[PDB]
Amino acid sequence: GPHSMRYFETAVSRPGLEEPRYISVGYVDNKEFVRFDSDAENPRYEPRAPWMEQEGPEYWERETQKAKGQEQWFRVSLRNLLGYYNQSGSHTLQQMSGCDLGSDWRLLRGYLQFAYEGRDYIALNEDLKTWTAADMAAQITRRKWEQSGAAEHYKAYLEGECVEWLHRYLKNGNATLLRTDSPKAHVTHHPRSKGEVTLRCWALGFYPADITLTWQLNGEELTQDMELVETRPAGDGTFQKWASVVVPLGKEQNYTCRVYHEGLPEPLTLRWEP
Amino acid sequence: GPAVIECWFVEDASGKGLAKRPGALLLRQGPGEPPPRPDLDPELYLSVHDPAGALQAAFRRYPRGAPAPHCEMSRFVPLPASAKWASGLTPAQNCPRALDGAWLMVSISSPVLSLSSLLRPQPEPQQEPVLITMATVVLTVLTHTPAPRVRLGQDALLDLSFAYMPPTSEAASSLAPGPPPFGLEWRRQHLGKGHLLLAATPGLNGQMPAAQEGAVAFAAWDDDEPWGPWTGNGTFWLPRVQPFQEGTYLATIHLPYLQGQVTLELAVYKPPKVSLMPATLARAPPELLCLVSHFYPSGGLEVEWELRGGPGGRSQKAEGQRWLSALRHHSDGSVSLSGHLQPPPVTTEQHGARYACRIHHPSLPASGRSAEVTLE
Amino acid sequence: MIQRTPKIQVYSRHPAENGKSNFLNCYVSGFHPSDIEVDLLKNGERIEKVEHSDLSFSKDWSFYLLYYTEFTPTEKDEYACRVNHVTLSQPKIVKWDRDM
Amino acid sequence: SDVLELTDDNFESRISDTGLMLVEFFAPWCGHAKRLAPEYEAAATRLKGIVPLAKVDCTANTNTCNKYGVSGYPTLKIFRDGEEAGAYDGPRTADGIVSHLKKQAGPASVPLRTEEEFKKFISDKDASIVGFFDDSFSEAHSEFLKAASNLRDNYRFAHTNVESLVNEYDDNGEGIILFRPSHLTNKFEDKTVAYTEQKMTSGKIKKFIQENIFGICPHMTEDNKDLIQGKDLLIAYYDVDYEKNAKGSNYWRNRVMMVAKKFLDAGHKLNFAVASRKTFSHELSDFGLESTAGEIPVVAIRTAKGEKFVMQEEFSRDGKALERFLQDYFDGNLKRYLKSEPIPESNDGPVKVVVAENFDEIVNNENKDVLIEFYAPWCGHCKNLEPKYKELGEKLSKDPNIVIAKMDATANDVPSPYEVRGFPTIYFSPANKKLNPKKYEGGRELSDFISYLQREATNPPVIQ
Ligand SMILES: *[C@@H]1O[C@H](CO)[C@@H](O[C@@H]2O[C@H](CO)[C@@H](O[C@@H]3O[C@H](CO)[C@@H](O)[C@H](O)[C@@H]3O)[C@H](O)[C@H]2NC(C)=O)[C@H](O)[C@H]1NC(C)=O
Repeated sequence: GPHSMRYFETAVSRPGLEEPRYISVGYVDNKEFVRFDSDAENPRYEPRAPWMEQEGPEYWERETQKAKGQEQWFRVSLRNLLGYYNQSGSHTLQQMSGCDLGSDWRLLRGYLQFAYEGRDYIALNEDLKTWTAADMAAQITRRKWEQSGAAEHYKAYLEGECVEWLHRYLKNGNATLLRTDSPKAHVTHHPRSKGEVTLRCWALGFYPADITLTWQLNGEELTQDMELVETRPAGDGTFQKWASVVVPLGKEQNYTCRVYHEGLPEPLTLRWEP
Repeated sequence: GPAVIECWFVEDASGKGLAKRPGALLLRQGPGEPPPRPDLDPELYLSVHDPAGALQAAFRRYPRGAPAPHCEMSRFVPLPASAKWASGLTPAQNCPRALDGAWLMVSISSPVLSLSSLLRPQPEPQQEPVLITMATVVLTVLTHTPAPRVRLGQDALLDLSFAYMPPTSEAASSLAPGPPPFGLEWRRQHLGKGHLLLAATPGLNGQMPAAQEGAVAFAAWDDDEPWGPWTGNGTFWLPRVQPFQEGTYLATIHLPYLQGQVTLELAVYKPPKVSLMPATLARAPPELLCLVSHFYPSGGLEVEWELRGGPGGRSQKAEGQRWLSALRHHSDGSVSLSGHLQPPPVTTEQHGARYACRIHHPSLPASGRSAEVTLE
Repeated sequence: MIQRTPKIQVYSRHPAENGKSNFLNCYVSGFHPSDIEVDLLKNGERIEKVEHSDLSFSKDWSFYLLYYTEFTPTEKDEYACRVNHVTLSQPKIVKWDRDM
Repeated sequence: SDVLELTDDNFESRISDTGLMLVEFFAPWCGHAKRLAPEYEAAATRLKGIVPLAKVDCTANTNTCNKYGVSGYPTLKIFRDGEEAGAYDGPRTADGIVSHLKKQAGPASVPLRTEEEFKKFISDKDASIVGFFDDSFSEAHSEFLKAASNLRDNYRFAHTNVESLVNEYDDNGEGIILFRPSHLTNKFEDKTVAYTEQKMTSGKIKKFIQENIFGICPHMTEDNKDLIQGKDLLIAYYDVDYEKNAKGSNYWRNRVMMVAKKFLDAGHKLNFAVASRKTFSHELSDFGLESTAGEIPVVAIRTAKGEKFVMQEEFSRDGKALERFLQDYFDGNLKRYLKSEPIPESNDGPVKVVVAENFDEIVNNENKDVLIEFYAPWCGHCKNLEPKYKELGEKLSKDPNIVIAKMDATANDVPSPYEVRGFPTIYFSPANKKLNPKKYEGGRELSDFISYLQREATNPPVIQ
């Protein structure tokens, strides 16, 4: 299946003489594996997954030095943005950067993006050459970055190093990142109103989180009324989800719940059972 | 008829940060001298001449007595388009000499209109009679639908029109008849997701990246006049809009070394239908479930509980513990949720006293929607 | 600016059996900005000593946390997650329902 | 060290003191100029003791900049003797600029003072034009130098007084011999060609050179490509490299000439050449030979008018594939190559899909009227018309004389007789008047169409 590496940087200004709080977190797949936090006394990058303990002190030195450089870059950026938008307490500047791979483990997409106040400010497009920028501040930024060939620098970083390091992290952490825990599924019965019964199809214990739960009536897809909740973490590294559908009491067995997941050789099919 | 539009001049302040400074745009009415503005820097007080007449026509219709539009301008240097699909618009490795001189991009935005214009101001302000800086409009791009709201599952028609008056040249006129080929780009950027939706170069039939999501555009010049000015249309048609297609749409008209962009905020909505039933199976009064079904967006829903009095009596905020369910999601991208009320043990008669839930949501009127428990 | 109100789910890590140990979760996600107040509630009162994950980050610029505590579900006891954020006119409460 | 700063005030004056100068006309805002800046300064420093490099900011100095017809930036022009002496179109790099001006620095015609120098001069990969004179005092010698200066950008000139040489290559101490490249010699033509007019003039020399410098089948390269392309011309593309595959490069070139000779001798008129599939991989896209690029040559023809014809058969080693191709061409039995999608399998109605390959078979089937819609996949008008245009096809699904047709004009070349300004553009080609087809320009409504087919349609229309 597909895989990704993403670094999320985040500066949050605080009202008063205080300095902005800068958190930088790296993810493989949806799994955190390194974190830096300005507030922590002795702010350095720490390993957040056990498979990163291999990297020696020279890795954390280089990475920690980059972080403190970014913190300074975010610090000045926050003040400038404060200027243009004319605000007085707390403001948020975010960067995301990384690379999606396909099942071939090859670059499927590269990312370099920013947001101010939870709104896209400027973004490197899919072509890794041009930028999208809505308002005039970001348009002015975009002309500067075009004239400095920022995109060329990032295309080269994302296209080579990003995948390089992602290959290394995938191999080193395979025992958990290339793990495929299969969903344990079961259907529940709940009386509703008059002559009606909610059938809830559960899926528990599944990694990765990518999952499809579908309901049928005589092998026919039920889309209009079907209710899903968002996939959610159990807290033990696995994931949970369910899908529900209303049916008359007595016509339960005409309905079937199929589940789709990586860990399944072929998709499960389920029904309510006394 | 604003006549004069107050505007912020944005400059890269010594690279230490952006800063805004007061200016104004005066749409030439023709007869009569301009109003003196000693409060303004003459370099940022512009007497705007628009041969195409798109800028000026945009504000003649502007509803008199409406709020002033937000206006920003800044200096810019012409660059070629770095996008592959737009490579044919400038197939040489040189820059036109016609673009010599200073350029300003103006961006005017309000609830009725969003506009972007490329101006060429003179290098120094006229000193008599009034200290004002003469400037001429080269390219104008604008939408009359800057914040369209679209019912989930309906088509969205995003207005776009533009005008171009070839910039004056030192010499060697094109002498080439006909409006020149342009480019049109429609893109969406919203909450970290971005897609080129449609690209086109009318006047050059090279292959363009496939249009996405059933999108098309009415991308054309309006006439074939051999000289200009020329006006055109770039209206975007997006069918059966779903929630994932909400957000900021960026439309850019590209001419050689000249880019004009306007943005639109597309909002998707579906109003919530509300019903009230006893949660338990006809259950210490039974727990009440206010079901709020099939609405978008998910934010904005407020669930109010009221105990409506019978004859004589009136509505009062109901008492007892209240909470919400989690969000439930559907196929179309809409959501449902349920509110919950546990009334306290009834300790008094209340003839006609019915419980009701009222919901409010941006899709609804101010009064909202409500339901009383169906006394079947 | 784009502010986003937190989406909430409250659920046990494993299917609740009465008297058996388990973990009560409150998943708060898809909110912006990051300042948020979350608290698990046992019969109205604040379950103190609740532990949370560190602030996490989504590709859409939104944040998410997982608040959790170990707990033994009985029949009479009722649990909830209380959340507050700038997007909300008042704190939002979501009651645990072991079938959801 | 430095680039010279020329202005409207001191251009005419300093343009003379040299005998050439590279002058860069620019504007500070041009990004192409911005990146050229350090490369041009690097060039100036290395060519300091040779040629001067000047720069003219045109925003300031409008007169001098218009004086030499500048339309874009950067424009680089060579000024020898303070007069326009052609532009520089090489790469905007220090290596490119110093390379080019070096050649331009030297004399138009190289004096060969010994036989050894002569032998060296003609051992070049390109041709040599050598003037043989007893001394410098003839009007003929003066004409040779005039021609040499005129055509120095295009050809290599030399002259000698060496007595042994003058007497072996002329019979009155006034001669010009054209020496073709040594590694290109063959049985189909002579190594050398003598100027045979009685009087020697710069004009007649140019004519002599043009008509005889390349022969029947030159090796086309980056240098000579401009001089070779222009008239009806066949190129056979392959791994032509005379420092690696000489035997191989000669073989295919010989086989091309062998076939060319057959047709040329018969009176047929066509120019021929060989060219590297590597050095010219770009030209293949115009023909569709990007994939086909191995040891076996690939062939395509480009007429002076613009038409292109591509050999489909594999180039047999015996030349018989090339013979058939060329036979079909001169008969007028080769269909022209055009950008096209894959023609589809069925193509049943009610509307007939039309790619450029099957265009003239459908749209130009005479005695059969055609309504052709040129559409683009992105156009909204074109989308609005689609269901109306299909309904029109259905109401005409019995009248075979009337065929409703469409073609994606973004994915398919539109033939010269037709022109698509914007979208959609709809043409109607009469039964017999296929040569001069006329536009629709009517209302885009079904009823407007069938009411229009009740008029221009020569045959009566079948409303269904
Ligand atoms: C840019 O192009 C679009 C698409 O052609 C234009 O939208 C179209 O505008 C016309 C009016 O100019 C609409 O015609 C409608 O006709 C009905 C029936 O008579 C009438 O009730 C409406 O009031 C309207 O006049 C048309 O429906 C609409 N959409 C299309 C054609 O799909 C747009 O106006 C153009 N913008 C320009 C020219 O600035």
